[PDB]
Amino acid sequence: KTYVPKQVEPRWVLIDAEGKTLGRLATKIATLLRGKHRPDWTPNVAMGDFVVVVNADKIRVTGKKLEQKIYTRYSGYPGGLKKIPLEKMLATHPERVLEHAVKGMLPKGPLGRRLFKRLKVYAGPDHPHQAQRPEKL
Amino acid sequence: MFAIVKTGGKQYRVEPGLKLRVEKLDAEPGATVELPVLLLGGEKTVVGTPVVEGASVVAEVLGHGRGKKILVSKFKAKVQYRRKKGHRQPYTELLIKEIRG
Amino acid sequence: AKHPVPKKKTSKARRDARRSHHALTPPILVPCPECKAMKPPHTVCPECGYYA
Amino acid sequence: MEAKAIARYVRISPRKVRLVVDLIRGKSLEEARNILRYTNKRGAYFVAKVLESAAANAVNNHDMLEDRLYVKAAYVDEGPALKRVLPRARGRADIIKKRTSHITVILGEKHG
Amino acid sequence: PRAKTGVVRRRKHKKILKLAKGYWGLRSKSRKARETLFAAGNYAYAHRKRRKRDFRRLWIVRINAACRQHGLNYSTFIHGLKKAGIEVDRKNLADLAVREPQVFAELVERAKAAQG
RNA sequence: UCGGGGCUUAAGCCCAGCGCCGAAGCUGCGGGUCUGGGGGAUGACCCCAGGCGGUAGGGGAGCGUUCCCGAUGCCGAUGAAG
RNA sequence: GGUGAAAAGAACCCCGGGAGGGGAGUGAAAUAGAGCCUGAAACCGUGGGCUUACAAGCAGUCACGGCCCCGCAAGGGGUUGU
Ligand SMILES: [Mg+2]
Ligand SMILES: [Mg+2]
Ligand SMILES: [Mg+2]
Ligand SMILES: [Mg+2]
Ligand SMILES: [Mg+2]
Ligand SMILES: [Mg+2]
Ligand SMILES: [Mg+2]
Ligand SMILES: [Mg+2]
Ligand SMILES: [Mg+2]
Ligand SMILES: [Mg+2]
Ligand SMILES: [Mg+2]
Ligand SMILES: [Mg+2]
Ligand SMILES: [Mg+2]
Ligand SMILES: [Mg+2]
Ligand SMILES: [Mg+2]
Ligand SMILES: [Mg+2]
Ligand SMILES: [Mg+2]
Ligand SMILES: [Mg+2]
Ligand SMILES: [Mg+2]
Ligand SMILES: [Mg+2]
Ligand SMILES: [Mg+2]
Ligand SMILES: [Mg+2]
Ligand SMILES: [Mg+2]
Ligand SMILES: [Mg+2]
Ligand SMILES: [Mg+2]
Ligand SMILES: [Mg+2]
Ligand SMILES: [Mg+2]
Ligand SMILES: [Mg+2]
Repeated sequence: KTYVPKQVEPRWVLIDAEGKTLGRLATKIATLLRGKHRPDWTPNVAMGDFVVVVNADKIRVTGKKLEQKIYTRYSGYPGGLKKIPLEKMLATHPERVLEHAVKGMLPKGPLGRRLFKRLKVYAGPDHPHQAQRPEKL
Repeated sequence: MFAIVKTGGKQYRVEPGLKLRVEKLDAEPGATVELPVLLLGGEKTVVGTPVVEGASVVAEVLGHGRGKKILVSKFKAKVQYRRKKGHRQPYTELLIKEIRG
Repeated sequence: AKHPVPKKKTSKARRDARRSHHALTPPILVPCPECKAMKPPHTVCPECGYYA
Repeated sequence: MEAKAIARYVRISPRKVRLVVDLIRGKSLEEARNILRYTNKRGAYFVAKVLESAAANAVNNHDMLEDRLYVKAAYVDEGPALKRVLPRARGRADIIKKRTSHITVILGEKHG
Repeated sequence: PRAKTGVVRRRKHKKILKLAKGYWGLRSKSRKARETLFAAGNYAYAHRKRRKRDFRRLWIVRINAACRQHGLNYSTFIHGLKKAGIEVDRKNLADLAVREPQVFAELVERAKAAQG
């Protein structure tokens, strides 16, 4: 009968965003979020690392995105459309562009969201240093 | 010490002395089949070719038997078709004796 | 018997749930100066009477 | 040791007494009497009465000590309803279930 | 001779109410019961066929997640092993990886080598 | 809104290639049943091969309910039916 | 339509205006107590176990896990978090 993990301490990580293609970056951050580089993987469980990102504001993005790419945010009401172009995003709270794109590669359940909570993002660095932080790439 | 024997369609990690059930066998009520099928070991037996050559594992047919019945039942809608079936799968029981590859 | 009507029998659950705010709270009683008796505050209550 | 008392076939509706009974579940008898007393509901005058007798037997029947008995458990059960017709407008006629209860309290000596 | 229903149907009913035990609200009291059981049947038979692909999957992820530590694809790791001639890793038992990793790590160079 | 996230010497398009994933398909191991072949003089049971999605519908074998023969019997208060 | 073999139909005390109960008593049995044999289901309730207030649902199923329970264990039962 297949092995099954017991409780474990959560590994943390640190990433530098500068120069990273936003998506290509998200992908990994995602695959980390699910305990999915670990070989004792377990779906129903949430033993993902605790990815911490810094220098978000610097995220490279190809093509015309900045100008061209629009962020839809539907309020509840008549004409709650709300389109926000990629720049205005970074220009004001920019952590989002990254957040707003890991949430995206995370699966959908309560677990997915448990995970979105492990991920912690700042444009900085200067994240609350605490302990772990093993930088990556 | 580790050893991966392949009995009855499927393969199992196997220890010096442990009970394990497997796809039914033709063996006596209580005799000794050696699972001439073996792969790996507690210290890298390592099965270069499919099977490991000068190797094997002894086991005792503890006693055949059959399992908790399952209800395989089928139903297509709009169409008056229901089929209920009983199906307990048979399973012979093993005490692993000699790990001796 | 007419125009608007319940579309489905409400369930034991849904029913009992609506009922959740139904429970009553016990009276408010206080002992009187006079007897060891129990009164709703600011009342008078028989078998005890009152002064002034 | 328990002291049971049941008054059955009372002509109040279950859903409606249950409320009062709920008021005194697991309360000190001296406590209940006070609650049942100043509760605003036709419901009490029955649960009272049945509670009061619950005590009586507790005492003139099981030596149990008044000053130390409490409503261990109590409940009410639906007994058979009295169906009545009710001529209703435009000829159609309705039937009214005048429902009915079996109220039950049971006392216990507190502790030791 | 008249054969009234009698016991018969009561009994056939109970039979099912049993199976239907623990189902939500009304589905454990009737013939909503049956309707439910009906689907349950199909669901399991269908899920018993799934439970296969279910693990196949879980296993792979587990391996691929492993031999990526030794830097490579399940897609090639598995490849070597075919070349390697080793039927050994029935994906089930590449839960080596989890315990007794040595044998895996060994199994790695083994196909690495097998590669070229 | 391209299923979405997201993608730009790509995660797009064209050309060539090696891998792996991937169904209830095919294999492996076990088991049903039926049809055929064989053992067996035989019945018996055993082995080998193959068929076994299905509405209208045709065919087969069964299960249970009431009653009758079996009952001037048998079970039944040490407990019938339900 | 049906207490029980027999009315032996529950004296008497207790709470209550009564009803109805609690004791006492009869009976093999009184959840056989009087529209009383048996007493199923829907339906209402009381107590206990597991569970639930960031969560998306034909209500199940497959898996793992936690808790509770039966067994010395291997095991099983209940519940349901993902
Ligand atoms: Mg359908
Ligand atoms: Mg309820
Ligand atoms: Mg009117
Ligand atoms: Mg009229
Ligand atoms: Mg009929
Ligand atoms: Mg459940
Ligand atoms: Mg096949
Ligand atoms: Mg086969
Ligand atoms: Mg046979
Ligand atoms: Mg066949
Ligand atoms: Mg076919
Ligand atoms: Mg067919
Ligand atoms: Mg066909
Ligand atoms: Mg008859
Ligand atoms: Mg008995
Ligand atoms: Mg009389
Ligand atoms: Mg009496
Ligand atoms: Mg006297
Ligand atoms: Mg009067
Ligand atoms: Mg009378
Ligand atoms: Mg009897
Ligand atoms: Mg009884
Ligand atoms: Mg009466
Ligand atoms: Mg009556
Ligand atoms: Mg009943
Ligand atoms: Mg319990
Ligand atoms: Mg919660
Ligand atoms: Mg339990």
